[PDB]
Order: sequence, then C-alpha cells, then structure tokens
Amino acid sequence: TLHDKQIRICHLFEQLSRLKNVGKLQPGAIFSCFHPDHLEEARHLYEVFWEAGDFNDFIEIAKEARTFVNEGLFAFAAEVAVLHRDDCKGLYVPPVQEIFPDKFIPSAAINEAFKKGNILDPEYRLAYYREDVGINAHHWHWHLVYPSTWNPKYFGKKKDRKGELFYYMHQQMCARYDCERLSNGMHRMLPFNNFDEPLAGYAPHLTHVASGKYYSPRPDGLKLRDLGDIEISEMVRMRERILDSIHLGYVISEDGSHKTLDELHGTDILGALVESSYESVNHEYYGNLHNWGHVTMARIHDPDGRFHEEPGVMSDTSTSLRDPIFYNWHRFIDNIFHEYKNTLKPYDHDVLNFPDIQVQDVTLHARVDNVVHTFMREQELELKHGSIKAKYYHLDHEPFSYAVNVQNNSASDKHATVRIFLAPKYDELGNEIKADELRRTAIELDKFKTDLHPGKNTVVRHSLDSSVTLSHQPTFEDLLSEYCSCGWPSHLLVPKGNVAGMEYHLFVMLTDWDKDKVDVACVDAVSYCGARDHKYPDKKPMGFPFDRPIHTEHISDFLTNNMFIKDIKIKFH
Ligand SMILES: [Cu+2]
Ligand SMILES: [Cu+2]
Repeated sequence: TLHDKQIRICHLFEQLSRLKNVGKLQPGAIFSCFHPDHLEEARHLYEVFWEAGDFNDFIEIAKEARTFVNEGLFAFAAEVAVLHRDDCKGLYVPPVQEIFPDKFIPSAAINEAFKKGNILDPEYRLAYYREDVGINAHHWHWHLVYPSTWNPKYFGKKKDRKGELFYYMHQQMCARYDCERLSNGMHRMLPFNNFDEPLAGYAPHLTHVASGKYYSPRPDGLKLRDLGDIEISEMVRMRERILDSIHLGYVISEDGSHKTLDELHGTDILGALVESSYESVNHEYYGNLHNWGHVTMARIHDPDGRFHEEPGVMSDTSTSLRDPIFYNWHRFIDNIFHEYKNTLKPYDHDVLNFPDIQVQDVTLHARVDNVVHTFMREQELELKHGSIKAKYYHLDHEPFSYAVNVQNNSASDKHATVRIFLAPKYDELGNEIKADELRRTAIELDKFKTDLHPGKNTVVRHSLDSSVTLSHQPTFEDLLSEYCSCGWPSHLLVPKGNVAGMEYHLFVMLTDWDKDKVDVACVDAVSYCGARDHKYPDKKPMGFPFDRPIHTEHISDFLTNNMFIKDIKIKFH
C-alpha cells in the first residue's frame, strides 16, 4: 500500500497507445474480451505477471511487455495482476476512462481538442444510461474480478459462486435498463431469441487513437452470419443442448456422467457453462454461448475479415453496454437462467417469514418525503494520462435515507439482514405489472446487517452507504470499503423516472442474518461485486426473494410480516 508502489503501478498504465508466447495480437488493434484466441494471450500475460517473484520483478517484465504487446491486452492483464497479487494488496488501479479516454468520450470531442445535431431515433433518449462513463467502467472491472478464463487450481483459490454472479450481474443490468425504458415511456426490451432476426443498428462514434481506426458501426438490417471461427447453427445447437439439460434437471459431464442441477448449486453450474468460463462441466458439448454472441454481433459487418474492419463496441467490456443489442442478447441469456428458476418451486412461508419480526412502516426521507429527484449533472474527465479535460453530463439523484420501523416481538435481540429492492408499478401503457413480471424488473438497492433490540426499532440507512455502489474512484492525479474498482455508479443508483413523477415499489425484506451469514476487503459494492478473497457473504440466492416463480397475482398478496412495500415516486428535472 506504500505510495511508492502506487506511483509505480500508476506509471504502468501511463500513455498506453519468458514473454515468448505473448505478442501475437498486434498493437493498435482492438482487443476482444470475448474471443477465445484473444483471451488466451491475455491469460498468458497475467500468468507471467502472477508468477513474477516479487513486486520488483512484476513491475520489471510488465514495464518490458507493454513496449511490444497490444495495449488492451496489457491493460486487461495488468489489472487482473494488481487485483490478485498479494504484494499489490492495498493498491488501486487508475480509472479505465483515464487510461483510454477515447473509449468513453466521443470521437469528435477527442478530435476537437488534440494539441487543440438533432435526434432521429427514440433509443437516443436512453443514451444517459448506456453511454454512461461509470457504468461502462464498472462492467470492465466486474469482468476482471470475475474473469471467464479463471483457472481455480492454478491460482490455488476459487471465486465463489462466480457462475451465479455472472447471471445476477447481467440480469440486473437488464432489469435496470428496462426501468429506464419504462421511465422514458418505452416498452420493455425484447429478447433476441430467433437468431435469424435482422439486428437494429448502432453507430458508436468512438475512435481508437492508438491506430487512427475506430469501433466499427453496424447499420440497420444485417443478420448474424458465420465467422471463420464459429457458425451460427453451432450457437443454436449450444442453446438446445442447454434447454435440454434444464428440462431434464441434470447436466452431462465430460466423462459422460450426470451432474444434477440441484437448488443449491444449479444456477452456478449453469452460469459457468452458459457464459463459458473455465469451470464449465463440458465445454465440447455446451460450448461458449454468451461469449460467442458478443463475437458474432461485434464482427457482423465483416464476418470473415476481408474488409479488415475492426470489431464493434460489443467486443469490449468497456464499451458493450453502449450498444442497444447488448440488452437484447442478455435478455435472451437471462431467459435461459429464468427457464431454469421456473423449474424451482415457489418459496414457502417458512423460508420467507422471520417469525417474531414485523416491519411496520418504511419512509424514504429526501426534501419531499417518498419522492426521489433526479436531474442531469456535468462532470469533467482528465485526458492527459491516456489533450486535457472534456465535459459531459450524467444522471444523478438527490441524497436520501430510509427509515424502517421494525417491531421485534421477541424477548431477545435479533440480528437481521435488510434487503431493499425497487420495481416499477406500471408499464408504459399504464398497466399494473403482476408479481411474476416484477421478478424481471426489480433492482437491488441495498443489503446490510442491522441489530434489532426487543419492541420498537427504527432503522436509518443512507443512500450513500449502498452495498450496490462504488463510493469512491480516485483519479490518476489522486494516486499521483477499499481499494478495488468494481461497483455500480453512485449517480445511477435509482432510475430517471419522469417529469410527472413515476411510481415505483420500494420493497424492504428483513431475513435472519444467523441463517444468511457465511463466515474482508472490497465489500463496498458487495451485492454486485462480492468480497475480496472471501466468499459471497450471503447464503441466500442472488436476487432473493425474486428468483423463483411467484404464484400470487399482485405482489402485495405475496408479502409476509417481515416484508413491506412503500410506494414512492421518482421525479426528473
Ligand atoms: Cu459482461
Ligand atoms: Cu455479456
């Protein structure tokens, strides 16, 4: 954690733009976080970096490898290294939007400051969400804490419930996007499940200064076609083999034997073979579905390379959320997991009820009570480390707090985990969204431990303490819970809502912490990012109580005593 070490790490990712089997991908080219060949070389470099004898040696071969290796590859590999090396514990890694400002700021803005029009598509209304600097940044960091190439034996340690977190992090990005479509009066996103459908287009307007090239645009009307490395009918075959297994209740291992998709580990098993991580039980049979969709959608404009055009924004984790088809593709992937959760039996009163506890009231305090206000806000970005500043505007909300009045009818002190979620009340056509439909649109706002003393209790919690968000990201000139960069953007905690004020259900559930607790640095954004070197500190399935099918029609009829829904309104300006 010495400042000396931080400054040295800070120099490694300064103006970016034994090592035999590294240096296959060219400098200047756009690195793909999803293509198998690209990730294999990324693995080799972070393996060299973790094998390095000490911090003196790690900085040495690293300083050495960046002079000839691709800068995307190097950044990926160097961040996995800083994050997992014991000697690097305490050290931050500098903002990705500062390393490569050209992946977060428009091509025009970069051009308009190098040594110094009107809207025609409704999707532009949602650019505040998809093109947000912090959301794209988070997505980069999330995949580096949880990489698909992670080999648990090599590193001597497991990433707990990584397959289940792949599912949950991506289900939440989709659920949060839909709250933004409905906020803007639009329908919920449809899944790209017929692979013969023509895709809608997107032009990213992002240059790749390192070579004077760009992330290739996608016109409207192209349909997925076979690339040299994969055929589309092979992806249809992977989807069918997975649904098969989901409906049978078991998965077939490489040795031909049957692993069962039980309630404990089934989501994790399935997450490992759908994304396709190293931990997949049978890669030759189930494939690499999620990651091959990213690749075929990213190179759809040049399936076989003859045009020598770079991939689209879908090939990178720092830019894929910008593209509207990211959500179509991930709602299709979320449907695979949703088809599995539906084979699970609805929770019983016993698993939901926390018996002597009764939540009596919930109030959101914020200028006007039970109303949250959002607006746009400017921020600058320093471009001199990856040029000087560039201003942009993002969604932000006003600070708020929750006041939950609990009644502990026990004669002793209980310990509870307060679970807070937010879900829209109506759809864009004024209809009440039924209980089961809410499962797909409920976003996690918080999860924290509280102590309940007998009788009346009033739990106060502040929006800034949210277990979903990153509370701090120090700039490059700052470096010259803690030190990790994963976490949802604070300014994007709740949705935009509209000018009249949109209705949202604020759900609060209190469960028994002595049943949820599992046995720690970087728990700032625990919900979405987990904890460093520790297993996920909640035994309940991610998204509880919304992951299994709810058979009641209205969600208020689903409520037990330890649950409460307060209807609030989010208003924009
Ligand atoms: Cu992702
Ligand atoms: Cu993805």
